[PDB]
Amino acid sequence: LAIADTYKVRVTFGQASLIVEELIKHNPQSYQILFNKFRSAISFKPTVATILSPDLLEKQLEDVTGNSLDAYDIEASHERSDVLRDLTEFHLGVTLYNAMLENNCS
Amino acid sequence: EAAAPAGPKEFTEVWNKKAPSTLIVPEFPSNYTAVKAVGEGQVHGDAFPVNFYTPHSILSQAQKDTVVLPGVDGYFGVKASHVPTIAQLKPGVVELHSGAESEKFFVSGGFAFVHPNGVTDICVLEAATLDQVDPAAVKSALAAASAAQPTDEFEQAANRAAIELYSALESAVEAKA
Amino acid sequence: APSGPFYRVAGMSYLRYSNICADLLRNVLKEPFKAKAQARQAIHFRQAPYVDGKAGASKVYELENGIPKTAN
Amino acid sequence: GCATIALAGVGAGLGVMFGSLINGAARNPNIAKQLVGYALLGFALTESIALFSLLVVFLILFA
Amino acid sequence: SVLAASKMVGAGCATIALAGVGAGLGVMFGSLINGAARNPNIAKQLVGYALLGFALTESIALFSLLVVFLILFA
Amino acid sequence: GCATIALAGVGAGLGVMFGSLINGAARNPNIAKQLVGYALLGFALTESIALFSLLVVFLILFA
Amino acid sequence: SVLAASKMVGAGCATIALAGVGAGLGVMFGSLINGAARNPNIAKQLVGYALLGFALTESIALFSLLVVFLILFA
Amino acid sequence: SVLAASKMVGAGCATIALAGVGAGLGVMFGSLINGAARNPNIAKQLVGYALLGFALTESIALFSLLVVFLILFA
Amino acid sequence: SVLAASKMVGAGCATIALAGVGAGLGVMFGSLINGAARNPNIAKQLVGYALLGFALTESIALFSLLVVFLILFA
Amino acid sequence: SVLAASKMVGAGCATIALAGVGAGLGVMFGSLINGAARNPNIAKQLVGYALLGFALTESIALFSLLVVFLILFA
Amino acid sequence: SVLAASKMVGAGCATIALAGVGAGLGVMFGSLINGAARNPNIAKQLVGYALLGFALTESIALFSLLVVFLILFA
Amino acid sequence: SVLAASKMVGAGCATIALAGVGAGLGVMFGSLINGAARNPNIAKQLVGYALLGFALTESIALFSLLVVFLILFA
Amino acid sequence: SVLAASKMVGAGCATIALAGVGAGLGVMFGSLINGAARNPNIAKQLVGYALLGFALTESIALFSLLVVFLILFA
Repeated sequence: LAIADTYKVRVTFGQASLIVEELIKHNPQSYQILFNKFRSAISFKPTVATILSPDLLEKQLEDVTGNSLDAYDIEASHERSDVLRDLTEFHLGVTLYNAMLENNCS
Repeated sequence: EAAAPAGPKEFTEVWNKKAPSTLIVPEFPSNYTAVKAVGEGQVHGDAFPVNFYTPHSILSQAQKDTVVLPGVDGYFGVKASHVPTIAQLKPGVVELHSGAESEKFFVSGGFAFVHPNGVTDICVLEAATLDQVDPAAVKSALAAASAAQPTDEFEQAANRAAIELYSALESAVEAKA
Repeated sequence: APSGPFYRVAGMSYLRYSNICADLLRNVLKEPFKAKAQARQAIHFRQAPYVDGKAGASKVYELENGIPKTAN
Repeated sequence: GCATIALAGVGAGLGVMFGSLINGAARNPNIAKQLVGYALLGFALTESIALFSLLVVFLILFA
Repeated sequence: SVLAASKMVGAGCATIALAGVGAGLGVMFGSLINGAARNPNIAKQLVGYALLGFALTESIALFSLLVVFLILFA
Repeated sequence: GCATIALAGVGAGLGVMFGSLINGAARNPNIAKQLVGYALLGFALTESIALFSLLVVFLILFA
Repeated sequence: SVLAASKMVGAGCATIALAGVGAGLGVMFGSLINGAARNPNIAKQLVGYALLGFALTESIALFSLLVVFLILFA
Repeated sequence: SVLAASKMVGAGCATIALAGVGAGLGVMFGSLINGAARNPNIAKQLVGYALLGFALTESIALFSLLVVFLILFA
Repeated sequence: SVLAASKMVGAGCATIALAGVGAGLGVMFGSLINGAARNPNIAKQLVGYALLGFALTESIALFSLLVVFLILFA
Repeated sequence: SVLAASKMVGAGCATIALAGVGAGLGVMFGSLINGAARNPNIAKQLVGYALLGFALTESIALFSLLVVFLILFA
Repeated sequence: SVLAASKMVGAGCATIALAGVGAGLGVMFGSLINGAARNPNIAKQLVGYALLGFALTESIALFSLLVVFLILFA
Repeated sequence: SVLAASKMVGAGCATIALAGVGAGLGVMFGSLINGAARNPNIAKQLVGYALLGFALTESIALFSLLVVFLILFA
Repeated sequence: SVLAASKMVGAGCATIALAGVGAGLGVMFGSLINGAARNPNIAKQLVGYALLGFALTESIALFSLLVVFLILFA
């Protein structure tokens, strides 16, 4: 995939959602986001921000002698398996929106 | 069950064996936040940290003593040592109270997490305050949204989201204090 | 065919759903704050698949009012 | 007198049904006018049994 | 008549089974109100699940009214 | 005496119907009085059993 | 004193209806706690609905406590 | 004729077990209306799970309807 | 001596109004646990709703306990 | 012949216990439909949990019927 | 001697008020399990609310076995 | 033989305690279907928690069956 | 023999308190399954809270089991 012409007008979350929604067309177990963290005008350390697919691998990595996700009371309409389906696309679209905004200022 | 011992710390010494030695390790989003979930503390009594966020704004990051959140089951309120909660929110009014003063933001939907240390992390997309909403054109589009009923289930879902958004928005512009 | 909320069963993702509810909130803001919310509503980018390595088709987004309500 | 105790379950039935409409209208108030169309459809099909009970009271007493 | 007094006292107790038909159908007809409040799009296919459940629970309402019929008039 | 045991489930159902008026108002206080128009319509309609079971307790005693 | 004896065994069965309004108020005051634990800043409006709910659920309790005394003293 | 009277009072209060089966199938067929509102893409399989549960609760309903005839006619 | 005996068998059927009052008080105090498990900074205010609920739950328990006395000693 | 009368009137009081097992089996099989509407991936284990749960509560339905025949024919 | 014979029957049917009070402690101590499964940080504060409840729904049980000895020995 | 007759009408009333243990056990086995639908990774500890919850609530059933054979043959 | 008869119809009508007690133990041991199915880290503390509830709701069973021997043998 090749996304371009993204900083032409500005970077918005609805644009970064459509860029993210093209990455749920493929269904990986993880997402790797390589960008430059704008710390100051001098230093730009690169960043790897990782987003795991909801129960493909994400709840498997929270599972410790039980789970670290079972502390939370789910207050959704449907199950925990499809609120995390809603929540990691939202975790993908947030980190994507931050990546191409931290990079554009870097 | 956890055969992949991942993390930012473990990624460092593994990356020093496959990458060239000239590069420092990439940073991680854990290195830019000190507020964790299981880090015990972070309440001190009555007022708890409320990180009400937005993609384009940080609307509040100071502490409040009760937050009225519009969950999909209904409106609930968060006290200091609330139970850990991942709450999906409807379009509704997030009410921030720290005492006698009360700000009302109407949000579009988006989750709100209560972590085990007592920090509330409201995470919505569009969070307009009720001072800058109009009570006129909301029913001008809601009566329009109560008309276009197609058999297309994609637009049927977006018209359903069109209905319940303006229905809760009108219900929270009628009964203002 | 999907099993979940009303947006998810209808094929729609949560990202397009929650942006639709963000798009429709901005259409009913007050005009001293409605036009500045139109800045964060516009979608201007383009995409291209790469199936072989160098060749691919194209797709251009030039929207200024928000995420598309109809099916993608 | 021991026959009309069938109305105790009908009194417990309409309270659960009309309580489930207060909760139903508290979720989405737009469908709330179709809920009373479903409540009274459920109320009449519940009072069928409530008048099934008193009719045999009117057959124990008057037949 | 010890039997004619006994049939009214019997069939009076026999019709209180219609309390459970009145009580269970409140939970079933309250279920479609919260079944319609969660998704109005499928609010008529669930009526196709209510009347299939309503008539199969009035099997009990006619089985109890069969016993009221079989005390007094066997 | 046995005729007014039918008043058990009427009061036991009404505590669930008014148990939903609290939970319904605590789930959206903006619609909190349209629910009472749904409650008192449902209360008066579920009292019909409380009037049916009390017309029986006089039709036995005085008729 | 058979009618005086049937007034004693009748009035005990007449007050079984307080088990229903006793379990009704415990449900309604049980959701008063659960309603005031969802959002406690509305908890002054719920007791305005709970005490209206209490006094109107007793309606049946006082409907049933008149006919524990209508059969005894009349 | 004390036994001929006792079969009417005995089988009268025998069939009040159809209260719980009528109230049991009201909460079973009601949960399908909540079940077919969560995912209507399984809403045919849930009837395959209701009727397996409906036949097994009817089995309890004909256990009691066996005794209402085994008192009356045996 | 049926007038003396029917006061005492009428008393035992009178105090089964305490079945539901004890059953209502369990879901009221059970929801105080779940009420104080969501947000325990209201666990002082919700106990003030539990005892306000218990005092009006007993309102019909003490009404049941005077009726069992009015058929025993009045 | 009061012993031949009281075995019939006791057996109808003995089979009231088929209300509650008729009531629990609707709750359990109503939870089968709700439990299989949450995750259809486990829709065979829950029926294997249902009929391990059905046959272990019916045991009390047949224990009730073991008291019916032991007072009727013994 | 029907005076003490109704003391045998009346004190029998008096103590079935303990059905619902045993059901109240089943709901109340049932609600302590999931209330302590949600936040175990408060799980020692809730047993102080459960044993406040267990001792004070018993008050209905203490009002229930009061009248069972008030029949047999008064 | 009113001494021999009253045991059969007593043993029928004594086994209505098998109503509630059937109705609770349907709730307990229905709560496992909803329990195993949340996390099937720990679905076997729940069945280990069900049969412990079963064998302690059948303990009410056999304590009530202890009373029936203590009336009928003791 | 009516007084010696009344001990066994009395104690037969005394152990219906063990109906709702076991209906309580189904609700309490059902929420233990749901309490364990939420978080398994605390699944051994909740059984410590279940038998904290079990030995206190059985007290109502032994508050009934002593009375069912108080009618028969005192």
